[PDB]
Amino acid sequence: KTPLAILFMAAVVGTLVGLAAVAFDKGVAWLQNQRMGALVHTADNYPLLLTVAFLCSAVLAMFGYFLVRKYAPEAGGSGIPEIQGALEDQRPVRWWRVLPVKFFGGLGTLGGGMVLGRQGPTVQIGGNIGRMVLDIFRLKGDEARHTLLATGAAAGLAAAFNAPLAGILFIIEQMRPQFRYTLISIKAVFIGVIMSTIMYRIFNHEVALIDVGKLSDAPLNTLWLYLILGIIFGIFGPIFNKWVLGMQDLLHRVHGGNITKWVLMGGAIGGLCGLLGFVAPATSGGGFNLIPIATAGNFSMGMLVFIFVARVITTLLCFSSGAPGGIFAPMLALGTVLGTAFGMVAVELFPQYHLEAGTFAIAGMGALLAASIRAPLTGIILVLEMTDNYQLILPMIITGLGATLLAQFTGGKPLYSAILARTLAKQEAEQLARS
Amino acid sequence: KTPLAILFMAAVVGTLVGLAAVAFDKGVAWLQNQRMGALVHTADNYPLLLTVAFLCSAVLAMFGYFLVRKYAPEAGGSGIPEIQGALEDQRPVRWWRVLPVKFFGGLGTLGGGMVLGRQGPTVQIGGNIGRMVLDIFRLKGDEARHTLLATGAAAGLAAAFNAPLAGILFIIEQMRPQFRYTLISIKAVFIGVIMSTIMYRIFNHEVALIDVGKLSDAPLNTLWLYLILGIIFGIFGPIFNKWVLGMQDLLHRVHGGNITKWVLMGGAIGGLCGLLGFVAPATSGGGFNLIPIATAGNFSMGMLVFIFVARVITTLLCFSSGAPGGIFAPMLALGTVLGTAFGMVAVELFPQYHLEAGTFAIAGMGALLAASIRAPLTGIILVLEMTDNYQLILPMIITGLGATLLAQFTGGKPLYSAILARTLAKQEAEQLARS
Ligand SMILES: [Cl-]
Ligand SMILES: [Cl-]
Ligand SMILES: [Cl-]
Ligand SMILES: [Cl-]
Ligand SMILES: [Cl-]
Ligand SMILES: [Cl-]
Repeated sequence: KTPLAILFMAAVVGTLVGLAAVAFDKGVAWLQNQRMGALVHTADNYPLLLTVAFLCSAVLAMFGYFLVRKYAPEAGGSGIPEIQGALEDQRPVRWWRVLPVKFFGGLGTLGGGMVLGRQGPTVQIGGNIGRMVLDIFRLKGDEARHTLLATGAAAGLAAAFNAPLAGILFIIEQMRPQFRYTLISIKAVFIGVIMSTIMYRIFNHEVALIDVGKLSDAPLNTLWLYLILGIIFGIFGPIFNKWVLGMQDLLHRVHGGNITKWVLMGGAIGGLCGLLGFVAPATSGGGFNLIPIATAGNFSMGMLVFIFVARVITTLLCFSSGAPGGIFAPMLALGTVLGTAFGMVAVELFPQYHLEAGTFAIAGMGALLAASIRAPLTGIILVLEMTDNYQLILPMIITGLGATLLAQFTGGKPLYSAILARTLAKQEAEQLARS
Repeated sequence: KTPLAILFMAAVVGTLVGLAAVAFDKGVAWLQNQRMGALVHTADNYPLLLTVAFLCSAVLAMFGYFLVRKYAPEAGGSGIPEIQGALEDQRPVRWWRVLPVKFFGGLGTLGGGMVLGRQGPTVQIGGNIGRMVLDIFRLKGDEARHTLLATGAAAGLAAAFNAPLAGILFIIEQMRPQFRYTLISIKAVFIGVIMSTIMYRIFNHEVALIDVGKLSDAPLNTLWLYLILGIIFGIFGPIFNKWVLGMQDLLHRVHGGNITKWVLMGGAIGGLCGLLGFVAPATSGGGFNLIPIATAGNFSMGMLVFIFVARVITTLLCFSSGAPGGIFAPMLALGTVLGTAFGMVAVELFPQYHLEAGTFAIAGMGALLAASIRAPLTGIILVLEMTDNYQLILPMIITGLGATLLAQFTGGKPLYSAILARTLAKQEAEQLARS
């Protein structure tokens, strides 16, 4: 009866999520190209070019910050904490607000060149799309409601980075405590992921989404260095997480919850990233365009330290303000830069081992996700499906374990669970409306 | 306190399992080469060559069947149903019997050229190794006992086919209902898999374990054919499973549980496979040497039908008798042959689509595991780590879903769960010893 209705709806959800993820992607790419086109007007007067670049990114940012604070407060930030909450029945899915705001707000913020990524946006959009078709078709039952939320979210992740294996792992690993695993619920996840992936492939050439060439394999006597890399990320992960929650509390003292001040602060952050797009490209943007540049070895050791410091600052400023945008693609840039640096050192320390810094760059992306988000297998596979370097499978599991151990040992928690816990706590507290 | 003891013991288990898996592998390869060497004596008198080939495989088979029926009845068959049972507290782990019998019995049966594979042997050996070091070190606690069983089993699977990603998926997907997922229990699985994989790599060149070259990718307008392939395997999977349980009941009427008759029947089965090694190579052996031959397109359509029929017969005869040996590698051969046949038809039916039979061969391996064993993600990844054809990720998820749907719809169950259910049922029944 209703089990076959669920499996057919999953296919509908997967197709619609897929087209939304491609629209979001193509929309953000067009806006960035439109900005570079409107600045050809001031081709050889650099002062005025930087000034209108600033105001152009400030307006789009202010547009996004406005939509979130006015129509959908829960569309601020990543999206994953909110979906995670909804899979527990702890949070609503207001798709009539979150789909228009997250889409058109995320176009303004990522489109302006802010230090934000697509994962959280499209995963939340996918989940709301999943709830939308449930509410449109009037499917009744607690299983259907929960199941289509899950297939919508997985489909969002798979369509965003062309990563179907990762979209399934996002539900069976990262959302293990929330997800009610049944025979029908897991087939629906597969169907939604299959359909959303086909929609990506119709519009994009199937390739390495992060073209980093084909690196060398990792020899046996080399493998221990990936455990040391993992340990380093293990201690750094929980510190970074303390900084993104701290920076939410600190940036709140600026505006005090007031819409006008909040939007103006977003315009400054948005404007600044739009400026830094031009004067120092590697310090700004989501992170994708600089990962292959860094992994190839084009930066000096001193330059990698500068990008790392600058990026941690612009990453925290963008994400913690509560702009609609994810921290996934920023974190990949941070792990690439720190991993390449680690790689450079090891190359000079051990001339015997026949090493290459780029293998440690790719391990670094997996390591930072493992240490902060604490869903290792999902991050490791995500990075492999985007780089297509499947011979680094063992190195990355070793780095992921390193990161996972020391992150638990040094008192870290999963970033997304921590943010949801603060949202739930703050909501309980504001039942002082109840005296 | 005890959490750090568990993570250090996992490393010990992973190393020991790794060396046992390599020893088993190298032992089985040496015996097969020793048999081909002792038959050079009768190089140009073919009648006597086949006769001693028969008696040579019959003795080794009789040796294996003897060890199982005399010292460790639960070492007969795969191993996975028994481990699965132990993870539920429903079955004992008699490592003082199962390690010597499974190892030296599995050397005689797989070494004689019987239609049996290494997965079940090494997974059960790994689990017993995990319980052995728990009992040696006298670790107390229900968590430790359960956890090291799990890391031992995963490590066995990862070391047997050089498949670390698959060894983790074997516990988080295939053993989901049994496995008590905690922060410490999952890190221990990782550690055991890391260490066992290193032990494989020390003794074997890291390559494609099934060298099948680099096939073409799957174009978009082609993807629907993999769903039809999946559907076909979906209906065939539960039928095959009915035949392996049926063939256990039928082959039991031969000996009636009597040790003498049982061993003699094993010698006939063992002898026959040793003969068929020489007169018709593709009808016998575990399956690994004929998968690349079939995938390359060297067999005519008529020959693929003959191998399929012959193999289903020799696969059921070998496995269902209760010889120590797995059905995993046999099933891969069956899915390769049926998939190549399907591939050939589609190539001629659609000259427009620019297809290759070999893509459907690899999809077929995933499809038969999905339809019988019913752990799709684990099988699909296993096949990718052995063939190294990571561009067929989406085709295989589509075939796995096809297979998983129709196998549930047509009333199939997971092979391993079905065998364990019959073992538990038969044990309850023989408490008629209680009047
Ligand atoms: Cl957030
Ligand atoms: Cl993101
Ligand atoms: Cl995110
Ligand atoms: Cl069995
Ligand atoms: Cl096997
Ligand atoms: Cl098996």
